[PDB]
Amino acid sequence: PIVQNLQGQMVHQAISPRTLNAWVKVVEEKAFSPEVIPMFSALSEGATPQDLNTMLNTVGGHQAAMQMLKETINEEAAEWDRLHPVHAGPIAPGQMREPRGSDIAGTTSTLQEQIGWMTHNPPIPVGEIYKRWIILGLNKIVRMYSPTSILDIRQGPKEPFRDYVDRFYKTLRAEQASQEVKNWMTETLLVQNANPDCKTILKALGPGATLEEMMTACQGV
Amino acid sequence: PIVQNLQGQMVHQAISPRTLNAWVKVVEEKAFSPEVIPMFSALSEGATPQDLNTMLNTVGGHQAAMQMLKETINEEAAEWDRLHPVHAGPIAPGQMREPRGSDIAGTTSTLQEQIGWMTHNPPIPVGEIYKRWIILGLNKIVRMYSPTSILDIRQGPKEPFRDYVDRFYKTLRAEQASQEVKNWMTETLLVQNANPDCKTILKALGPGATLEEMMTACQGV
Amino acid sequence: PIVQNLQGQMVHQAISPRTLNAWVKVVEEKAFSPEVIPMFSALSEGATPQDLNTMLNTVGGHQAAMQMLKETINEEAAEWDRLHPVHAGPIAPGQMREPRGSDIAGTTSTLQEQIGWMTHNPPIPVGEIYKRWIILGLNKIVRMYSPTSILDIRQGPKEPFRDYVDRFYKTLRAEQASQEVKNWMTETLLVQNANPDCKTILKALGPGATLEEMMTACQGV
Amino acid sequence: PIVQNLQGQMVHQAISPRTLNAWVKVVEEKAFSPEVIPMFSALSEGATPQDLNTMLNTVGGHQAAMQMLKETINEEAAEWDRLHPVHAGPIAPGQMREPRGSDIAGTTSTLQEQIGWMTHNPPIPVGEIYKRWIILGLNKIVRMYSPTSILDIRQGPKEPFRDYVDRFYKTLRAEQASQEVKNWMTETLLVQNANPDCKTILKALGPGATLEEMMTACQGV
Amino acid sequence: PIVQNLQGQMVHQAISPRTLNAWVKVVEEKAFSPEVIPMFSALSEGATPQDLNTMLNTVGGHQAAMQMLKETINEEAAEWDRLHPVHAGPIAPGQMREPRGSDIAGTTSTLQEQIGWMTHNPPIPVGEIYKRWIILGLNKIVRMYSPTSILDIRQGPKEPFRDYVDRFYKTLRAEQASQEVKNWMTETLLVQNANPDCKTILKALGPGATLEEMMTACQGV
Amino acid sequence: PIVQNLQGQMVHQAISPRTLNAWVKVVEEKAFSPEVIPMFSALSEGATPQDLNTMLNTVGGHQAAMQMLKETINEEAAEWDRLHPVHAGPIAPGQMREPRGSDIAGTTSTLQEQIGWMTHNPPIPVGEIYKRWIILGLNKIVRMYSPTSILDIRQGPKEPFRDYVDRFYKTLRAEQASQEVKNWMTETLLVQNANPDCKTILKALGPGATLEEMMTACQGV
Ligand SMILES: CSc1nnc([C@H](Cc2cc(F)cc(F)c2)NC(=O)Cc2c[nH]c3ccc(O)cc23)n1-c1ccc(C(C)(C)C)cc1
Ligand SMILES: CSc1nnc([C@H](Cc2cc(F)cc(F)c2)NC(=O)Cc2c[nH]c3ccc(O)cc23)n1-c1ccc(C(C)(C)C)cc1
Ligand SMILES: CSc1nnc([C@H](Cc2cc(F)cc(F)c2)NC(=O)Cc2c[nH]c3ccc(O)cc23)n1-c1ccc(C(C)(C)C)cc1
Ligand SMILES: CSc1nnc([C@H](Cc2cc(F)cc(F)c2)NC(=O)Cc2c[nH]c3ccc(O)cc23)n1-c1ccc(C(C)(C)C)cc1
Ligand SMILES: CSc1nnc([C@H](Cc2cc(F)cc(F)c2)NC(=O)Cc2c[nH]c3ccc(O)cc23)n1-c1ccc(C(C)(C)C)cc1
Ligand SMILES: CSc1nnc([C@H](Cc2cc(F)cc(F)c2)NC(=O)Cc2c[nH]c3ccc(O)cc23)n1-c1ccc(C(C)(C)C)cc1
Ligand SMILES: [Cl-]
Ligand SMILES: [Cl-]
Ligand SMILES: [Cl-]
Ligand SMILES: [Cl-]
Ligand SMILES: [Cl-]
Ligand SMILES: [Cl-]
Ligand SMILES: [Cl-]
Ligand SMILES: [Cl-]
Ligand SMILES: [Cl-]
Ligand SMILES: [Cl-]
Ligand SMILES: [Cl-]
Ligand SMILES: [Cl-]
Ligand SMILES: [Cl-]
Ligand SMILES: [Cl-]
Ligand SMILES: [Cl-]
Ligand SMILES: [Cl-]
Ligand SMILES: [Cl-]
Ligand SMILES: [Cl-]
Ligand SMILES: [Cl-]
Ligand SMILES: [Cl-]
Ligand SMILES: [Cl-]
Ligand SMILES: [Cl-]
Ligand SMILES: [Cl-]
Ligand SMILES: [Cl-]
Repeated sequence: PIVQNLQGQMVHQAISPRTLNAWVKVVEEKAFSPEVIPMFSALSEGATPQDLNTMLNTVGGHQAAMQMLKETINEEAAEWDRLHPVHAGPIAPGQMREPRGSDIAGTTSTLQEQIGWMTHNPPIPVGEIYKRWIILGLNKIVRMYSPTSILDIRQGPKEPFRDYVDRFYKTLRAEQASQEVKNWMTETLLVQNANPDCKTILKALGPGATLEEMMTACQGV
Repeated sequence: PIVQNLQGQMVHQAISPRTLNAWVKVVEEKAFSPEVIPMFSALSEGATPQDLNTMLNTVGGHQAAMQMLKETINEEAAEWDRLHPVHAGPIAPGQMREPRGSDIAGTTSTLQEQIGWMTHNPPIPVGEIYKRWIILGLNKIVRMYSPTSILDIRQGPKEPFRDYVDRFYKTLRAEQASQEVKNWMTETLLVQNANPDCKTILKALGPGATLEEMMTACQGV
Repeated sequence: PIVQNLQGQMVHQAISPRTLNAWVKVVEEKAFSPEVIPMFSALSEGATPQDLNTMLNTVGGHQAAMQMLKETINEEAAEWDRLHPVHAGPIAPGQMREPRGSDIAGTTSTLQEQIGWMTHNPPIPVGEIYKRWIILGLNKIVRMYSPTSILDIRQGPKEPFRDYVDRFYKTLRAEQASQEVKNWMTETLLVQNANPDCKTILKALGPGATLEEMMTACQGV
Repeated sequence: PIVQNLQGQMVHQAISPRTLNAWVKVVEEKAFSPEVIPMFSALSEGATPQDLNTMLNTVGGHQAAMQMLKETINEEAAEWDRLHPVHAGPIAPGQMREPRGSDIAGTTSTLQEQIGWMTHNPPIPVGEIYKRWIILGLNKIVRMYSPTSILDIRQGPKEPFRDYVDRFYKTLRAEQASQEVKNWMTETLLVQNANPDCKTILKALGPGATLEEMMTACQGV
Repeated sequence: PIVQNLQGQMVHQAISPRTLNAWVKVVEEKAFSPEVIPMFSALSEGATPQDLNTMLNTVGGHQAAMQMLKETINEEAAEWDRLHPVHAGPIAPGQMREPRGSDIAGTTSTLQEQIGWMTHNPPIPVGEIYKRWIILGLNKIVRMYSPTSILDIRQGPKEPFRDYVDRFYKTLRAEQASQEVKNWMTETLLVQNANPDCKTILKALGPGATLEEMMTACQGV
Repeated sequence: PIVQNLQGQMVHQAISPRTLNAWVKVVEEKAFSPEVIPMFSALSEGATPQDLNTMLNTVGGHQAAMQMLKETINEEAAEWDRLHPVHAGPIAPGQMREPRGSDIAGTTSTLQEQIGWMTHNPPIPVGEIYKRWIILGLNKIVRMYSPTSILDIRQGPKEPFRDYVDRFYKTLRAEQASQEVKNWMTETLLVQNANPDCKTILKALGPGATLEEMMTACQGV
């Protein structure tokens, strides 16, 4: 990775042994849970395309998800090549070539070119672009591996409201929907799918009720 | 995070693999105990909005508390926008735009803007403001998840005074009350709820008795 | 914490994740044994009031001792305010205000003020002053939680002298007494409370006998 | 290893105790699984020939693979000596001798010569060349130790498609074939070896079907 | 501790959390085995009197040995005060006072004075002097806690020579004797106390036989 | 140890707590296996004589091997003193004395002299010389502790060839023989000691057969 600074210039170091270990462990332990994506994002802070490819390569098993992840990278690289068509001509000294999708993914570029792209007067953040493409594929994998729908989340007749809200928002996290759709699920299904004893109490609170007030109201079931 | 210095300028680094691991572990182990908040505060020392969002994202489960935490952030961001109304105009070179609540929470701002806000001649500590908002929501979660009241804390007939004082102050820690209210509980309920054998001894000591003297007096029950 | 240097200027960093973890672990494992105090002192080397408060806040349970610790801090802060009466007047540029007990304890001061006090031409070591006050309270907690007296330490009829000396000096460590009192216990009770077979041998050695010579003499009981 | 920088010059450090430990552990745990190679590549980032030889030497057992690895290094060193024939003459001051295959492998060169080769105005990356030769031998070891063929990977009659795709791409990873051959296996054998119930559904999707769409289609077997 | 450098000046840091932990663990695990002393010496590399006192304070139990260790420190400090008599006079600016035994042990000196003594044009290594005194006391503790003599080490009738030599040199390590005495034990007792079958073979080899040749000769008992 | 650099000057630090721990652990776990020597070499990278002596001192038990190791050091130091006879005369300012074998082993030299020898215009690498002497003694210990000969390594009648080659090269690693002798064992005993079914197949392949081709040929026994 490359760690930035305020006065002077940055440095290029290797992915620390404990970063590699933590990434392998979280995949063995949690596989494709929604919280694995932020763990990957934080373990790959300041990573170059080579550093990001190194992380995905350390995954044993989960090969159907790794292949789906490559197909997503292909789509984002082919979209980049359509928006950014490279120009024919010899590259002048001082300046550097503009990157293609295969250079962002690390396939047709060198580590020196990646470092040179990320470290420039006008910076070319190829490490952040490739990471965005990977996280896109990882969110698809998470949504594909979720075995439930937010529509099936109903409160049990004797289940505490706090346990139902915990299962509600975990299920919503893995839903393939824009924020506006999720707000409609948040403001409609939570009360609509609560048990009859809770549902009546929540419906009396009205439209301005916070989650805190709703949880306080359904304490005695 | 950004680690400050005395002579020169600061540096911007990533959240270390062991900081991420310790935060995930303390949530699995202790969930919403009052001592988890200082652990979060110390693990997020010098954090930017992105670094703070990264920490909350690594939480698996506890989704009702995470949603309550978002609603608290919304309230503090809407209060910030009322106190600090942004001005219409093109931002001049050298200077930078004044932050909105959505920039402090990391939603409508970039990492570069967050670093630029925290590192300035007149500093804009967006990392500390967002952290204050998070700790506010975390204290509400702790108070909401406490299953007891300081009023129900009575000393057992054969329970050593030291064990009753340990249960008294743990229960008080999670109480939703200002310091003045807590001092009234400290100076009234401790002696009032002690067992008859202890209560008489503590009442003889009077008003100037320290906790140390009270604990020394109730040694032989 | 703030790590000092020889040529140049110091830096202000956060309490490392392993320092926080080691402190929580030693409290779960050993609670208020005399050796916990030096562990705290070494884990809080170069700490500011905020860093010291962070450490005490991470303690789960042991709330009677934490309250006793606050009352000790109150006494030392009120003694500081009596010895160091602050003066009324606007603080001049360049110079900084003189600290009160509530600034040393971190309650009515900011991290920037604490850093500014510890880093100055004439230094104001508020971090070391608060740490001294905490260690005072911790020694009171250790003495309060010791369940034995040095007077009750007698050697068993078949107990090896080495085991009796180990129990003697551990018990003396938690005694509330000045060094001069402890030397009188060291030079009087050790031989006086040894078993009759050992006591006679030690009494023949005389007044100039070292602990090494005493331990060598009582090898064969 | 040697960690590069942007402004100034690099430094030469030792292989950290945890890098050595992680490498020994991954060999005891996973032996010659395809994901061990990227772990080696990341643990040997910026390594000199001596640092790379140190890593292979720490392997206990797996001696048939270590001997096969030496024979591969011999072939790559003899190919280097054919492409790069050294010239007879005394080496001038300032300049340095051009490396032979035995200098790249660390046998007939010193650590100072390796550091001098990697750190130069026109750099001679002997550390990266030797690492390429090692990874070549490691890929041969992985292919030699794979106990299955991509041709034998058929879907079970009651086996979920996701489990069959996981076993398909793991088996393909260890296949000794160029990327073009692997694409023919990817576009031909996956559907051809699926169970009759899945095979019919996949064949209806056609030629433009992604892995994501194929996995979505075979959800209900 | 204080870590030295070549170009510039040194820095003063705290005893790392893992150094404190490793020291506590080796005492719980091995107590006063001869190999604990080098572990202490390496964990206290570059330590000041305060850092050395911090390490001994973290020892739980072993209080008879800790008291014996204080008495040894007293003897070395009183010997220092006899060899180095301090002079009466006000200390001039720039220069610093010459240390007493109580300043070397950290009792009547401050951390700043210890740093100032170790960092000077003519250096006063108080950290190394106190460490020498501690290691002296630790070697006495090791010799006092050894439960065997080199004279009692005889080879078993069916015991392999290698096992007898291992028990011989471990027992010699804890012997209270100068190097010349130990060489006489090495050149006399090893062969003299070997079993009759080995003793005859070793006696035929003569006076110039190495340990390697002796071990090779007694392979078949 | 002393970590070298490119622009400027090196630094002298202590052996890290985890380096000391890893060295003690590998000796408890593997004792004198051939792979322990490279672990020692990598854990002692950039070590001074004092740092190397510190490592050997941390070994509990294995005292016959530690004594054999001292006798080897004695031989290499007496050979150094024969090749490098020191000259009588007062050492001039600026220059430093030429080292004897007892200075290289750390017995008659100080840490400052060792640092001064390794850091010089014409460098005197006493740390590397002593390390070479130690590794010589360690290889003798490994050869002395090997309980088998390469001549006794025969393939089982039902044992897979891969398992026989693994046992062949592990046994050869601990053989006391020059590289030319080992090549004769590699090119003669491997095929000569294979089982009759394998031996015939390997003999048909001829003289140019690689280990990879030999292992591929004996797959079906
Ligand atoms: C020098 S560029 C680089 N270096 N390494 C990698 C990727 C890293 C990787 C990516 C991924 F999406 C999932 C992974 F599991 C691994 N490794 C791999 O393909 C190795 C691999 C993992 N399983 C397999 C199953 C079958 C197989 O035959 C190979 C593999 N790339 C890289 C290669 C191709 C691409 C495109 C997607 C653009 C075609 C991108 C990067
Ligand atoms: C680029 S800004 C950013 N990046 N990440 C985050 C927060 C981080 C987070 C915050 C929190 F209070 C609790 C969390 F668990 C996580 N992540 C999330 O929402 C992800 C998430 C966690 N569970 C869920 C259940 C349902 C769901 O659909 C999503 C989630 N934000 C962020 C987003 C919104 C907000 C407002 C509160 C202002 C609306 C603030 C920050
Ligand atoms: C921004 S200053 C600061 N920040 N944090 C702290 C202390 C840190 C702390 C101190 C202590 F002696 C024992 C502790 F366990 C914790 N935290 C606390 O009180 C939190 C706490 C721990 N259990 C409780 C049980 C009941 C309760 O209602 C609260 C708590 N202070 C701080 C507060 C007051 C004081 C005085 C003693 C001067 C009144 C000093 C510091
Ligand atoms: C100062 S150069 C250096 N330093 N160390 C090494 C290699 C490192 C190593 C390489 C490898 F491919 C596999 C290994 F297991 C180890 N160590 C070794 O041979 C030691 C070793 C491991 N098992 C053995 C079984 C039998 C035996 O008699 C010895 C060994 N070389 C090195 C030596 C030779 C070569 C050529 C391949 C060019 C002939 C290259 C490097
Ligand atoms: C600011 S100087 C300093 N700071 N801490 C220490 C020593 C550190 C220590 C030394 C030792 F030899 C053995 C130890 F276990 C601890 N701590 C202690 O005495 C605490 C201690 C450990 N068990 C005890 C049993 C009884 C008791 O009443 C106290 C204790 N000194 C220090 C004190 C005295 C001396 C002389 C030997 C010169 C009199 C030297 C240093
Ligand atoms: C300030 S020089 C230094 N500092 N420490 C050491 C060695 C380090 C050591 C070396 C070794 F080969 C094996 C070891 F186990 C330890 N320690 C030791 O002898 C301690 C030791 C380990 N077991 C023993 C059994 C009996 C005994 O009476 C002592 C010991 N030397 C050192 C001493 C002598 C020599 C010569 C070989 C030249 C005579 C070299 C260094
Ligand atoms: Cl690791
Ligand atoms: Cl509930
Ligand atoms: Cl979407
Ligand atoms: Cl609730
Ligand atoms: Cl970790
Ligand atoms: Cl009590
Ligand atoms: Cl409040
Ligand atoms: Cl009590
Ligand atoms: Cl940790
Ligand atoms: Cl005894
Ligand atoms: Cl006292
Ligand atoms: Cl004893
Ligand atoms: Cl390690
Ligand atoms: Cl499936
Ligand atoms: Cl190929
Ligand atoms: Cl699926
Ligand atoms: Cl630790
Ligand atoms: Cl033997
Ligand atoms: Cl002696
Ligand atoms: Cl032997
Ligand atoms: Cl450690
Ligand atoms: Cl085989
Ligand atoms: Cl040889
Ligand atoms: Cl094979």
